[PDB]
Amino acid sequence: TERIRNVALRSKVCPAETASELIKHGDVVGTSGFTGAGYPKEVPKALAQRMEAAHDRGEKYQISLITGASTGPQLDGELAKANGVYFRSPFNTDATMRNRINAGETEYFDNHLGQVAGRAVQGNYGKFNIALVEATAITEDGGIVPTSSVGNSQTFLNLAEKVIIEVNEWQNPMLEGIHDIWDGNVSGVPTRDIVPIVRADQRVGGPVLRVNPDKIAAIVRTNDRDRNAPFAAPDETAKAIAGYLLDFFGHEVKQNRLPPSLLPLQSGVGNVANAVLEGLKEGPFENLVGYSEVIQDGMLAMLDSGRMRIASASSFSLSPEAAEEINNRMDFFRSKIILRQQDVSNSPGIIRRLGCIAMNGMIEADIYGNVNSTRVMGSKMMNGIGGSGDFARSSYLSIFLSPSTAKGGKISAIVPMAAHVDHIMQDAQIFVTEQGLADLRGLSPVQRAREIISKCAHPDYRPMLQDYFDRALKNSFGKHTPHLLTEALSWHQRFIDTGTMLPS
Amino acid sequence: TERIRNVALRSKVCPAETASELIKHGDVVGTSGFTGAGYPKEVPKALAQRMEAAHDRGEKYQISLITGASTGPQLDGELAKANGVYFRSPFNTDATMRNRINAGETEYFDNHLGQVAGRAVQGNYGKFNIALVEATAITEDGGIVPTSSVGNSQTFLNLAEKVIIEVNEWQNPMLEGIHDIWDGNVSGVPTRDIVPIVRADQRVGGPVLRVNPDKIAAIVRTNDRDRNAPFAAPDETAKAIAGYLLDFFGHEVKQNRLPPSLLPLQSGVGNVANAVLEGLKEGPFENLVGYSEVIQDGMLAMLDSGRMRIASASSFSLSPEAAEEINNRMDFFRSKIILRQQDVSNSPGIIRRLGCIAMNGMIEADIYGNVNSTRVMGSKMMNGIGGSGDFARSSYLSIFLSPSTAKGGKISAIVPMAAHVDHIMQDAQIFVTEQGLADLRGLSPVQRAREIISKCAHPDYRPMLQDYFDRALKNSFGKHTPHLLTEALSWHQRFIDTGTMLPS
Ligand SMILES: CC(C)(COP(=O)(O)OP(=O)(O)OC[C@H]1O[C@@H](n2cnc3c(N)ncnc32)[C@H](O)[C@@H]1OP(=O)(O)O)[C@@H](O)C(=O)NCCC(=O)NCCS
Ligand SMILES: CC(C)(COP(=O)(O)OP(=O)(O)OC[C@H]1O[C@@H](n2cnc3c(N)ncnc32)[C@H](O)[C@@H]1OP(=O)(O)O)[C@@H](O)C(=O)NCCC(=O)NCCS
Ligand SMILES: [Cl-]
Ligand SMILES: [Cl-]
Ligand SMILES: [Cl-]
Ligand SMILES: [Cl-]
Repeated sequence: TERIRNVALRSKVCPAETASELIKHGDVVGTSGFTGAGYPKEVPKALAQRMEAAHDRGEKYQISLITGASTGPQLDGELAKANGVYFRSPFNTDATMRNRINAGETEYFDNHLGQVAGRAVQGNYGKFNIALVEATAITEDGGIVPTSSVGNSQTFLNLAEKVIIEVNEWQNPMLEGIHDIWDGNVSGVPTRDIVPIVRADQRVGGPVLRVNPDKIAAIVRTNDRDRNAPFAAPDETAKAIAGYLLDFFGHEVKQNRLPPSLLPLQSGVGNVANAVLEGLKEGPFENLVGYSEVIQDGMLAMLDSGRMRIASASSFSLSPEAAEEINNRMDFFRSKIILRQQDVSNSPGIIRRLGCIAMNGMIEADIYGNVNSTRVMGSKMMNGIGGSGDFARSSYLSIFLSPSTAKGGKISAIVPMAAHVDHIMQDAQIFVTEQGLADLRGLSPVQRAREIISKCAHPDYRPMLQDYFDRALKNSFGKHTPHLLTEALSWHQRFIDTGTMLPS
Repeated sequence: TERIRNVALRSKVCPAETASELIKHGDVVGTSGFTGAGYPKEVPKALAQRMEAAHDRGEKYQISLITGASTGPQLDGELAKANGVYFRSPFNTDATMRNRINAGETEYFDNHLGQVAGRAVQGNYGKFNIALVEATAITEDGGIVPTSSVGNSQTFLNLAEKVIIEVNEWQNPMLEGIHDIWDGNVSGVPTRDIVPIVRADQRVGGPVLRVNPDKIAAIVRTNDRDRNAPFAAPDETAKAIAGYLLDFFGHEVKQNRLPPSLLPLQSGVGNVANAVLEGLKEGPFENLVGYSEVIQDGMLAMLDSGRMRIASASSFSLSPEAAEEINNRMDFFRSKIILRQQDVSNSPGIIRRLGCIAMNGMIEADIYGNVNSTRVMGSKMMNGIGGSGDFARSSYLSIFLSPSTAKGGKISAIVPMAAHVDHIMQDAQIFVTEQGLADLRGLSPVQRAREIISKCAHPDYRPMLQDYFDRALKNSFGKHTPHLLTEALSWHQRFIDTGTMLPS
């Protein structure tokens, strides 16, 4: 069944190699792609090959690459190998690209995900020369049907001088209808429009990205696969964390601080997230609702079981198994899922209005409950802040969850001072590890420290943490947030020097 | 003429001392008061004396004090002198209260100002025993007309078990009508109402605070002045900063990145703020609009001249001469100013929608442009984060302005690593000192550092900053945000140990 239903736009079909030639050295390129879903695949590959060849000849050939969020080996991977990206934003998870970033070979800034569209329109990244977007189909009307994510695609389409569409036959035609694209002013020139969303399941727009066809310079027929999440079940540590949170949710409900169906939930990806979602699947809270960035295995299962009514997101992040399931039952799931532009899914105005519960991971937290989401030892990028700040600050409740240790016990997730800060004390109310849960609402910093140390820290590290805090209370410059500046970052340096935070 | 226009409530008038007897040890007390304006005065003084008396007899007497933001000598001052406050939130500028906080004698948490009402309703502060609110008048139907600020007063009235009103005849009767109080769900239980503000000059509510008269336990007739702080006359450092900033606005206009009337402006108070307001007054930009936390002297000047068309705020913050000016012309200024609940003035949804330009001060920034607004050496509280987070993250443009040094040259305002972080890199785009202006838009951390070091740091400290940076780039665990953890906080320790950050 022909995917390009606009007859005239079929004349714009050309090979991936020829399309890649439209991209010039120095260009700013905006692409689809979010949580490894719906990023362009073939043009980037071709571009990378031509970039390597050019380099060998002595011709500079790099681009600035702005995405929705993370992509995959075909985009981030290949361009990184070719050393073809001089600047990248706002979120990467490709190892090759991560290495370029951490070597200082590619410049990187991890903007709040919900702000990217607005900053792009304001001109922060420069003029967009190209928008390269993956499509499931093109409608008779010239509408562009997105694939497994929406991300920033509508904005990039608006901004770009020229547009390249990759129509990918690998993607399920039945995705058509699942997306909700608003034509209102969310991220454009002030004064912006009021975004009329008052319920997580409320659609406000249409199923297609809009673009002036005069701007489409090439359409490339492709056939390649998105990246998948791993099929891996939560361990005992994740389950313990999930148990503490579920008990908390229960107590809140019983105290009437949460409705029996809780509030719209924002969850992440990974073992902890999956344990929480697995817990909620069999939990006592009915008619749950999701207002998140991503649809993962967990949320799929609850939508399946009926324990969750609807789920809003910008993207998918599914195991091969889960992907097989949804593709077989797309007509069922399409009625349960809304995929939104990321500047809507991640809108602080909407998140606060709906009263979302934010549940996020972290690298580390200090004893006062400042959170590092990004930079190991304060300098080595992991993934990026992503939407954790959009949600943490705007949510009804901001919860951070993590194993109390990393690297086989050689690193403590609770430290005297975070080597880098992404979420300040004000943006984190609840902490959970396999050791217990710390409820920090209404507490001063010294009060926070007492809860975090006593409830959350691993027994191997707790006495060391208490010792730091007790000595700081005694000798710190001020006593409002006591620190010993000579040792605040010493555990981190000790890891660097010896490979462990534990004394020898 | 009579300020209490509802006859029934006149029966609840009583002496300040007697009213203060309603407040018991351990009570949570919510009061009016924001930037030195509109806080209760006589009841707190009476309370303080009774506390001191109890203490002398070995009897405990302390309260939890929750406010709009800063108060004055009659409130924060007296109670702190009496050691009568066990917990304080969210924002203080009184020097005695500051000492209690930094000595560990008063527990303190500086919540984001826009969030305080919401967290209070969620119960983070506990159950409110008392609301203590200053009024201009009481209307025929028992509405409470606020005075020189709105702050959190409507929310404290809703929550408190008992209410005490201070009717202050020092306050101008023609303040009635200047306030806009909404009965919509801004900070209550989700789902919240949409706050329909699409223009800075838009009113959405009415002129009075509402309260069940059955809750009013006392009314005190008073006559006492707000804290009208002396006008901070711009110095050459401030004039230079304003000069760089205004030059910057000028360039943005000519490149069509701002309209000729700029965008809604949020500014603070003091030296630099005053210099900026004077520059706008003399500047080329017409039809300016203020959407801020406070109205200051310089704003009044533009409203008078017609350079500014409207000013939205939660509070006044005026010198004696400005206070007298508006008092003789309250009818004129009443038409040009809207005072709002602080959960509306500081609403991220609205700030972003309007596209405000945020201009804020700081203690320090590190070379990567993370900002500390609160904690000296990381441990000693100054004032509090206030609304800087509300505005910085939500704004169209986030600007931080400061002298490049402090303590007469002995401290650098630009450092290797900030001792405490209030505003992450993502929340700060422009830095201005008397040395120059750093435009960070679209830059990676390393690129930010190169701009901050060259444009903003003081010549006394630039070489030291550059040497830290150079060696970090060579040795740091990762090269994305290079640091040397052995010396990142060493300048702060040097200051603690020697009284200067410069070496010997
Ligand atoms: C913080 C974050 C990296 C943790 O991921 P996670 O999978 O949930 O946690 P994990 O325990 O599995 O650890 C992930 C990696 O970080 C490393 N890590 C975690 N904590 C660490 C620490 N304190 N020190 C050093 N490394 C650490 C782990 O070693 C692991 O790396 P590895 O693959 O080499 O073993 C992740 O949540 C993230 O990138 N956050 C930012 C984006 C975001 O929050 N978006 C919001 C919704 S998705
Ligand atoms: C950060 C802040 C304290 C700066 O104040 P400012 O008026 O701009 O400039 P100042 O230099 O006069 O700061 C005042 C004090 O901070 C001290 N200070 C400033 N920078 C310092 C530094 N790097 N190290 C140590 N002390 C410093 C000054 O010495 C001064 O001390 P003092 O009160 O004993 O005289 C102030 O902006 C603030 O409290 N910010 C938080 C709230 C806010 O931004 N809300 C939004 C609208 S106001
Ligand atoms: Cl909105
Ligand atoms: Cl709180
Ligand atoms: Cl709103
Ligand atoms: Cl940016």
